[PDB]
Amino acid sequence: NIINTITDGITYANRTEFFIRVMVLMMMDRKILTMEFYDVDTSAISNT
Amino acid sequence: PIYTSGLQKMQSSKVSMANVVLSAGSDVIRQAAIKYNVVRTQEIILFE
Repeated sequence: NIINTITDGITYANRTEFFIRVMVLMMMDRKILTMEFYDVDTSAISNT
Repeated sequence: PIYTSGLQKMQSSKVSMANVVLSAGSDVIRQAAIKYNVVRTQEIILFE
């Protein structure tokens, strides 16, 4: 129910309205990422 | 019914008694029955 369709199934209209919802979400959702950190050694670590 | 070799028993305009009769048997009135299967190809509305 954003796009009426003459069928009782899982037709394309599902994919379409799914697009619509996530699109209007990403229109909104202004977020800023902030975070703290640990501090570890670097000589006692295998990967560089 | 024709005669023995005469023309026809409906031309002489003279009645006869002993001509020949068809007969059927017990059950010659079996009503008949047919049946059909229907399935349609293209609906009226359609297409996701």
